[PDB]
Amino acid sequence: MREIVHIQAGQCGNQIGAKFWEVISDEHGIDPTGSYHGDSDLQLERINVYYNEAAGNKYVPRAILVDLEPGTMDSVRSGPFGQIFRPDNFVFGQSGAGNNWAKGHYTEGAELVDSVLDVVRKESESCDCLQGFQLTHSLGGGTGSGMGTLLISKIREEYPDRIMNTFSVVPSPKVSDTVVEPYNATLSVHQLVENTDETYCIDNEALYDICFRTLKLTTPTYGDLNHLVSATMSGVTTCLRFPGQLNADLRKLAVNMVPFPRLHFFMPGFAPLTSRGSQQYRALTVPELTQQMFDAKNMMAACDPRHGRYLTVAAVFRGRMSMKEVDEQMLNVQNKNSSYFVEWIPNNVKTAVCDIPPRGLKMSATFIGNSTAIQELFKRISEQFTAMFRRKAFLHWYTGEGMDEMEFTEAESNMNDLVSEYQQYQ
Amino acid sequence: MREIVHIQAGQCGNQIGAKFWEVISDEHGIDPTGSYHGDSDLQLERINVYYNEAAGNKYVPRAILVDLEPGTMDSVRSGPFGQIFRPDNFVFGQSGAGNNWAKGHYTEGAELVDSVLDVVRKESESCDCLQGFQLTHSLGGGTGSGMGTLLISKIREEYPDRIMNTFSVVPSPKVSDTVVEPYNATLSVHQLVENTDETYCIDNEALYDICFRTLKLTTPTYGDLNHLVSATMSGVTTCLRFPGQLNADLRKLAVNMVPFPRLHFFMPGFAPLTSRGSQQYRALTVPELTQQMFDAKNMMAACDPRHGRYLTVAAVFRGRMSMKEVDEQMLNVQNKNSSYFVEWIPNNVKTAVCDIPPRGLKMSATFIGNSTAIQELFKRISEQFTAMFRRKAFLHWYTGEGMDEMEFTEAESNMNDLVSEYQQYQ
Amino acid sequence: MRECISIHVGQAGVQIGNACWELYCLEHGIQPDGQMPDSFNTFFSETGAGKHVPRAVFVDLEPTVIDEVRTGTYRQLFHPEQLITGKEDAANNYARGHYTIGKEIIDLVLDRIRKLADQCTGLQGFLVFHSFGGGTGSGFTSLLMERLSVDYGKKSKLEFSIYPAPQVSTAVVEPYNSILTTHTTLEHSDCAFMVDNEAIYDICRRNLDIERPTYTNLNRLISQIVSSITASLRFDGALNVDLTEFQTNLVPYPRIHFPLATYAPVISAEKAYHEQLSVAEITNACFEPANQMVKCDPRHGKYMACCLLYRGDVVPKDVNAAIATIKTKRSIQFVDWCPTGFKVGINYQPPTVVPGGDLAKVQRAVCMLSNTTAIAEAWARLDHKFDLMYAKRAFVHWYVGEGMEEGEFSEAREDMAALEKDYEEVGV
Amino acid sequence: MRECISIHVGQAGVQIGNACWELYCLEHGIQPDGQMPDSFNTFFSETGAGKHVPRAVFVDLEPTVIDEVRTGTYRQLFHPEQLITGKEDAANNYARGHYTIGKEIIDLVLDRIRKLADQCTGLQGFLVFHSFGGGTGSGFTSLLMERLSVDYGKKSKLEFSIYPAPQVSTAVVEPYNSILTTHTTLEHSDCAFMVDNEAIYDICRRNLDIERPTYTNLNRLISQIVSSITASLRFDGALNVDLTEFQTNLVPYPRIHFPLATYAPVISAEKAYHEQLSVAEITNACFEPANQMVKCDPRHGKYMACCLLYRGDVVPKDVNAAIATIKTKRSIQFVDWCPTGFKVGINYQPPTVVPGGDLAKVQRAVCMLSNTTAIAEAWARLDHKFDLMYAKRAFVHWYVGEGMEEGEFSEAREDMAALEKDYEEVGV
Ligand SMILES: Nc1nc2c(ncn2[C@@H]2O[C@H](COP(=O)(O)OP(=O)(O)OP(=O)(O)O)[C@@H](O)[C@H]2O)c(=O)[nH]1
Ligand SMILES: Nc1nc2c(ncn2[C@@H]2O[C@H](COP(=O)(O)OP(=O)(O)OP(=O)(O)O)[C@@H](O)[C@H]2O)c(=O)[nH]1
Ligand SMILES: Nc1nc2c(ncn2[C@@H]2O[C@H](COP(=O)(O)OP(=O)(O)O)[C@@H](O)[C@H]2O)c(=O)[nH]1
Ligand SMILES: Nc1nc2c(ncn2[C@@H]2O[C@H](COP(=O)(O)OP(=O)(O)O)[C@@H](O)[C@H]2O)c(=O)[nH]1
Ligand SMILES: [Mg+2]
Ligand SMILES: [Mg+2]
Repeated sequence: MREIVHIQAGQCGNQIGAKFWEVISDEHGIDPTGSYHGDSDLQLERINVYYNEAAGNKYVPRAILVDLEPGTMDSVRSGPFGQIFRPDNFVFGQSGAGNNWAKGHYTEGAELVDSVLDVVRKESESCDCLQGFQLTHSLGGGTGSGMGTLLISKIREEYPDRIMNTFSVVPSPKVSDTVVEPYNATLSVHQLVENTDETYCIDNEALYDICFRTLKLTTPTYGDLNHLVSATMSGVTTCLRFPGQLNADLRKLAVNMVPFPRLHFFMPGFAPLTSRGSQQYRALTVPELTQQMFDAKNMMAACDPRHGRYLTVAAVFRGRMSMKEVDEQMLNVQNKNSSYFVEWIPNNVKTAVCDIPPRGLKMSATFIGNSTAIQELFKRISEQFTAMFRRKAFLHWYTGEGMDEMEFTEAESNMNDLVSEYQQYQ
Repeated sequence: MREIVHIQAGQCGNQIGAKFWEVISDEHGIDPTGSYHGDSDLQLERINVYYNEAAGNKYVPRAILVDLEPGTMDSVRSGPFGQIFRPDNFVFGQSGAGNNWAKGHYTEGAELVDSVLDVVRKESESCDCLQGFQLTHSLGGGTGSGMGTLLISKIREEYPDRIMNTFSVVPSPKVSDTVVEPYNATLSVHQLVENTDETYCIDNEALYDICFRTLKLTTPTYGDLNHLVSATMSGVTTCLRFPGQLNADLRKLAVNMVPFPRLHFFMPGFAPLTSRGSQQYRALTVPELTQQMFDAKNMMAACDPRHGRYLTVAAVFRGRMSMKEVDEQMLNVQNKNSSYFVEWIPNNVKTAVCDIPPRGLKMSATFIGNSTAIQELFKRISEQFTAMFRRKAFLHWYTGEGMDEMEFTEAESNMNDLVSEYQQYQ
Repeated sequence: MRECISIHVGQAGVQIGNACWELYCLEHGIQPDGQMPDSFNTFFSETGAGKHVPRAVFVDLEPTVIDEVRTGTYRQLFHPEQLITGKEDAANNYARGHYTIGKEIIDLVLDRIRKLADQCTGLQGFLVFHSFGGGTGSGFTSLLMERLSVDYGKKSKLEFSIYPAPQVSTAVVEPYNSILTTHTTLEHSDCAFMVDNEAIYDICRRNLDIERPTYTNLNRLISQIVSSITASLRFDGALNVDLTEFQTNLVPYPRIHFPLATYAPVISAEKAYHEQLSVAEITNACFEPANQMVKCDPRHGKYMACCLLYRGDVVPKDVNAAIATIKTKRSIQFVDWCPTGFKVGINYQPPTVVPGGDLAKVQRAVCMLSNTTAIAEAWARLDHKFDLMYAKRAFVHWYVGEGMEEGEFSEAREDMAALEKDYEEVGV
Repeated sequence: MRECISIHVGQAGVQIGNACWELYCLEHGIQPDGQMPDSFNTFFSETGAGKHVPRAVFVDLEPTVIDEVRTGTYRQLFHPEQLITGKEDAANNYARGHYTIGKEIIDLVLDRIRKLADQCTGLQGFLVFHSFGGGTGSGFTSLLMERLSVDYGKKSKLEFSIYPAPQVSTAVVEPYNSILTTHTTLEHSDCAFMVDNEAIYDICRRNLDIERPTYTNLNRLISQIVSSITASLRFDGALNVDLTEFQTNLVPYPRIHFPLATYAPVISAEKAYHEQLSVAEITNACFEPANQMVKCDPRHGKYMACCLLYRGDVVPKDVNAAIATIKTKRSIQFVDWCPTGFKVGINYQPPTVVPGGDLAKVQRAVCMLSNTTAIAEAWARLDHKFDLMYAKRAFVHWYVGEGMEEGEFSEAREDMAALEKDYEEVGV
């Protein structure tokens, strides 16, 4: 009854989308050919939320893959589970954005956005009642940032009453991948603060921290980080696909977590996460899950939650569990750390419980936190942008594409206003 | 693609021409009948630069022989390799110059130069793209000096865009083979400074010194001197005939060696040169070659290079070698003797390497030096000319042929200007 | 003869309805497919031959919870038309439940209520199950009660609601929804029975010796309370009270119509052996604050009226003696202007226990319904939370975007303050 | 899908291209006859059946060097019309290369590039290999760059050039040609990768333990560098970087586009056994002055932008750790206005080794493209030599006789001074 469409932009977006679709197919018992092979009918009752029935009992994911270079598209086509995607959904260009926001937003993005919007319009018209849109992309790149921004703007113009979710990776604090990262990040945030409903900020350094300290992984690989992100993504929308005691869809989480429209930047977390040698040394119960949530070590954003205050918190639990334990433990964790919770919002925590746990686990849970410590990341990105723009470095690359310095100034001012607001409500 | 046409004038010119053609034929594997008998195809790839294909796989040299008496031409025709020359190329008179510049330039030269010019014009039109001309002659003789200068003037009128080289033997300081040597030498250099691109000065006593001290030759003969000169001549143009790592043709050497149009008088040298006994007591390496180059004993001009400064230096290496050694040793020899190198020209040395070494030798190299010390030779010739002209000695021999004393004064002034410039740049 | 209609709204109302109808089917011997191998006529309709269908309506703006009913064990029990489902939930938003999403489906539900009413000859009233904190269970419930009051009028309507707990709450915007729903439904509900999840959690942990009570246990206990209330209609007793008697005996003033329910005895099989469960001891247990089903302290309040529903092997004389003993106790107090504050009801059929349940089989039981001024404390804490949240205008834009107005917020605040003032004035 | 076209000009360019195409044929398993027993299409075209022809153009104004190609082992690999030869060499004369002899052959070369580009669908840009000191490699290369910029425009052009060395140089008139060609191709270049001869001599002598390096070893090393640069296009990896990304990440200002190249690890088989070649230490080795490919001092300069290209068994976490360790080091420094100074690209294909080569087979390799202000020192020594030579008007008549004017010398001097001023101003 409720439908979710998927969009993947850029190399990072495509890779996370591939991992997420593999995880979802594993959950629903669908083999890489599109034929259902599960046992429990619960895997099939709400399968339409992510899959389309295309005759012959074959299910095709409701996804659109977008990129300005064929490389990642070819890699995802040739890789595992690359067959199930519809060949018409692969919309790819030839030039490539070259890690430039202006190229992906103004030059090549303008050319490709018409075809991408046509495909997304056909997909949305094919469904009965879409819940909303979700997009995976990066804010440091040229294809991801600019193209996903233009796409979000176009859909928000077309479908104003639907939910827009994004799972975007923000630039890392310590070591950067691209030289021009701050420009793209600042412009992308400038557009996101207006054109989206909720954003989940992911940091690669946080994922490395998790994989090293918590998962005891000797040699982490990008596949593992995408695995963690996909686990979070599956955890968020679990109540739309399986029955439970207390159900919460995307709109419920939105109405519970964002008090003011510009304050919709969340940090996600997942539990449990244990190494190979450490499974035997813990009894998997609700106390351990809720302890693993409220911990800076387990956060997927490179921001310390104890440097600020939580505005709202959402905890989505999966598995057969007792509601009394959940409620009393949320109350207890609120009581013990009252210094980290905003005083003028009683009951900062919103709860939801789903009966079906992920395959292989008896219990699992997903944490979404709207804290004011994201001001640190925004502040440092703004500071780097100011340092670069002071000397007009790399400015001709963006200016030659038709961009103006006024756009840079507007983006800087908007980020400063947002950090001012986040400091104000602290 | 690039063709060189050879000219021989006078007794000395004809003798060195015969020796040089013998050496070249041996290098290219051509028997004294004109038929190819070598093994390596490299001998035949660029054989057109000196030989014409005259049907029936027979090659004839592209050379013109000139003299005012049949004696030397009869001798060269009767001697070894005399058959390969084309009979029509033998242009000779009957009178003879009698060691008089006027006869060779005005009286008999005027009559015979038209036929010589027709022959060279035919030869040049036969080739597709000529590099230039080279002349072998003497400045102390009557036929050689006058005819060589007149021919040089005529060709420079006819072909102004082509390189003009001369291998001229100058009157020598200690002993003199002719009483009237300075007069002919004076007029010869007067014409040479204006009508040539580069001239290589050869001195008989320098060759005698090399043969005695270096080659340990008890009884040197004109054949050995001409052999050394031919070795130098073949070394100069080796890059036009064989492949190499760094290639330098005549035009490259000119543009690298002559900084001002009047300063194109070089002093060539060759290495290695060892006797029969002394061949066992050294290892043939680049250090020994470059040591043999920069030595007054090994130079073919009767002028000490240490009495002046080197303007430019060209070192053409033959054989399979390492370029690192060549560059490092040129730098080293530049550094050690900074007092003998001009300060306002960095990198006085130009290098070039050819893969094919001369037959019999593993490695060899040729040195061309443009040094101020040639001022000593010019000053000596000028002083002798002034000493004889003060008393008007032997002046009627030259006056009766139609010459005027004004020409003598102009030539004396030209030497004075030349030596003044050479001293100035010191 | 006399019939009763049940309406279940929202997730909580629907799940409570499943528990209640399972208990009814167990009591009357009706199989899950609707057959049985005649006082049940007040709760089940007879269709065709040997098929009994409940007189119930199930409403929710999202399909999953009622899809569970349509797929579960009791799929054959319910008429497929009287299970109404929407496509989008209200998402914890009163405005969506009231205006934006509520109005699309209310007409079909009203049609279904009317159709259930045609088959009724002696309809006594309506029972509504819902939660104060939810989006649909607040907004759509309020809209439904307004339309019902407009349409039917004098027929009584009784409420069974999930009042938000003092310190244990699930949602964040609960104070907004609670204040708005009381403001809207104050004048349209004849009587409301509130229970609290925290109190039932405590009761299950202490008296039933359960470590991890779930929602199913709470629903089972609530169904026991409801069955105790309606046993007078569904059977024949020595001294019975119907739906109208509750309203005419529990509300002293129209605006103060908020009694709370209390059930006894709630013991497991382990402790049922070591107690001779007489009438006096269970009557005493009904008055103890730790046993009450709303987290609140009756010690700081005053009783205006009490209703007792005796079930099973009970005789009137022991009841009268227990009432006298309660009256002499100085620890509890009745307000001065109510010399008589007790309503007694006695029934013969003992309480049936579901197989696999947590309660043990008992000979006698009591369901207490009393009006106490201590509810003003919970009202005050709710209003304090509302004031704290509304001082910053947090989450207002969500409600405004769906068609609401801040003037409605102010009106609800003023009305709840007036209700608190009325409670205080009654107290003295 | 996407294609890259190579141009090789002059003796140095032709020989470097020979080494490069040998390495490409080895990497893609193409025999010297063009047959193989599909990502190679970016460098090789497919004609008929079982034949691959490189997308390259070889130009020289003298025939001997290209005659060696036409007679050598790879005579069957190249298309006979894409090996263009003149008759007369430029003779280290910029005027001859640019006007007198260049204009007779330029149109044929342009026609060949047009024919080659007609067969490409996703052409990325042009790679040109040439030498600064030669007459052809300066004059004709500048003419080609100008005409290419006029005709194609936005397509990127990259140069691999042989910088004149500080103390070891072959020709005499080299400063004239270098200054003139830099002045001419400043405005028509997108980025130029710079190498020097004695630098590679030192690397071969020290790290490779070779006593007498020749031109072949230098060309092999340059080939390895170019293959490392284009591996992102010719294969697939964890994180790829195309031609445009280099230009957009390494060039902060249009006139500052002279990064220097650096390769690691360059070690023989003797020392390969005694070193565990991981990511960290090769990353450090790429930053030391003794290993860079231009004889220059970076310790007295400031880095502006850094690009690292990893190949083989490399994981991103080790790359991140190595970059962090480099950043925390004080002995090297980054300019203030560039807080983020690194660009990372990772490829899966390990480097291939030629048979009989000097480098050993290694699991991982790094290509470093660094933009630093230290190039100003080499600039300054070049201007010192040019001014010292031009004070006496030496060799000027050679250039004037071919149609050049002394005003061009003055303009080149002024432009080079302006470039030095720009570098100095950016440095502070
Ligand atoms: N006693 C009891 N209370 C419940 C149960 N299920 C939900 N609740 C209460 O309902 C409150 C939230 O409202 P819901 O019923 O879940 O939501 P809703 O009424 O369907 O309204 P929506 O937000 O539109 O879904 C929670 O705070 C719970 O206290 C239940 O099974 N038993
Ligand atoms: N690294 C390297 N440098 C070379 C090579 N060949 C020539 N060079 C450089 O080129 C410079 C001289 O220019 P050349 O390439 O020889 O001549 P050109 O570029 O063809 O121009 P012309 O003088 O007209 O022939 C020398 O100083 C060398 O440093 C080579 O194979 N490898
Ligand atoms: N988590 C994660 N991050 C990635 C992945 N691939 C790239 N990234 C990040 O994305 C950034 C590069 O942006 P990119 O998507 O390549 O630019 P684009 O091609 O223009 O969209 C880098 O900072 C990487 O850290 C991936 O597979 N997983
Ligand atoms: N090196 C060398 N010099 C010669 C040879 N024959 C003559 N000479 C020199 O030439 C001079 C004689 O001039 P000559 O050629 O006979 O006069 P011409 O007949 O007018 O050309 C003498 O000074 C000799 O030193 C020779 O075979 N080799
Ligand atoms: Mg609900
Ligand atoms: Mg050359």
